[PDB]
Amino acid sequence: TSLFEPAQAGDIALANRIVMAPLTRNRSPGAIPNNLNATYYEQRATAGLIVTEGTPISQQGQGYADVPGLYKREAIEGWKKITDGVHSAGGKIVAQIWHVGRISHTSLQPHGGQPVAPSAITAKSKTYIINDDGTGAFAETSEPRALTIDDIGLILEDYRSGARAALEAGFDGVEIHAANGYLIEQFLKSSTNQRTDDYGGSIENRARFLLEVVDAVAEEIGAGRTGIRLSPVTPANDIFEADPQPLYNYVVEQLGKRNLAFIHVVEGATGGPRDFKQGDKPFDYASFKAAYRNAGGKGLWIANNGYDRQSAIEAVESGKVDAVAFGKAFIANPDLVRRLKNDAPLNAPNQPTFYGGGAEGYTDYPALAQ
Ligand SMILES: Cc1cc2nc3c(=O)[nH]c(=O)nc-3n(C[C@H](O)[C@H](O)[C@H](O)COP(=O)(O)O)c2cc1C
Ligand SMILES: O=Cc1ccc(O)cc1
Repeated sequence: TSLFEPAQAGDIALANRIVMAPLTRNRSPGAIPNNLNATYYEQRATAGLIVTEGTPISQQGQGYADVPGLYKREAIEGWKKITDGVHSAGGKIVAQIWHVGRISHTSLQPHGGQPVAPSAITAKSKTYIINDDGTGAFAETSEPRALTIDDIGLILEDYRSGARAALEAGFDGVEIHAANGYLIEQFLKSSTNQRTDDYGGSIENRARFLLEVVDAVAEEIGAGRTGIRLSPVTPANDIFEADPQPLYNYVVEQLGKRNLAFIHVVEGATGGPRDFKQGDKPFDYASFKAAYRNAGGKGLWIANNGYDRQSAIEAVESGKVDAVAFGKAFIANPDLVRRLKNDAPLNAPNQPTFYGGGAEGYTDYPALAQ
């Protein structure tokens, strides 16, 4: 199996196994994708699969400024232009449906309310907010409110609508964002979940919310078009779990029963060391993937974090992974696939232009000279 050869992820056919990782860019003010966003995605449409930046299912689920959502009619219309452009270049694309949970700020919340979370525990994290004078800034996340079961019922509805919106927007499917210390992970991990109801305590209970979201999304659009991103040991957004193995093995066992399109795994600290660990024992990725496969899981296995060309080729050849997702490399390289194919040099990413702004450091990264 080669990195550059076609794959299948549920009902979604991919021209190759080079994937564009989801990348929050904060360039859709008013939660609506614009013409510049459409250009940015079109440039990268040679990717076998594009996973969009995080796109929240609600304003409640928004944690960062100028992030395109799926809850406005105008946003749906804006995404349709993005998906039409990607498809015209023969690409494929899935929306990363998002809910940030406690990673948010009152200024972004409806009614300036408290961000929502399974337990009222404030993250020591930061979000990207825009001042009235336009300047972007990083600010401490706000105090969260503990969700009730009714709140949870409402969020589940927002997922159904979100998924429905993505289909209406012309997306090939969705990736459920269950990674990087956001809402779903907040339920999953012990440092964020101190609930005493059916959503707290045991592994089964902590995974309950994740599985409801998956079942809700898949019911709406098809299991064959539903994927999910996981990050077993990431320290992103002040989150921690002492026993990731039993928890995460149990999760993929359940996902293995659900005929999903893909499992997308952040290996290690998100944007950090691949060999990061939480708790006493190092995470066992082979045992993890085995739990998925052994439960019957046929989803395409997409791995991410700190991969380069050679390691990506070897990862796929060995059969450890089915496909590789690149984040920063795809920021810097619209034509990343061609460059990898021909082993051409790669542009360096400009970290100061990751978030907010305009075309600079977004749509002005050069393609190869041809
Ligand atoms: C600017 C930037 C924005 C990101 N936004 C998201 C996001 O919205 N959702 C997500 O799941 N991961 C996001 N990530 C994480 C990446 O998808 C990926 O996990 C990380 O960049 C490590 O991959 P890499 O070594 O290929 O760059 C973001 C990373 C960067 C650098
Ligand atoms: O802005 C960085 C970022 C990283 C991971 C996510 O899941 C979302 C945003």
